[PDB]
Amino acid sequence: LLLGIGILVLLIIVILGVPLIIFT
Repeated sequence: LLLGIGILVLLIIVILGVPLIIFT
């Protein structure tokens, strides 16, 4: 189902947050 594929996109956003700590 395409909706199932969409869930994976949210995980991509989470990896972006990790480098945020370095800026912090």
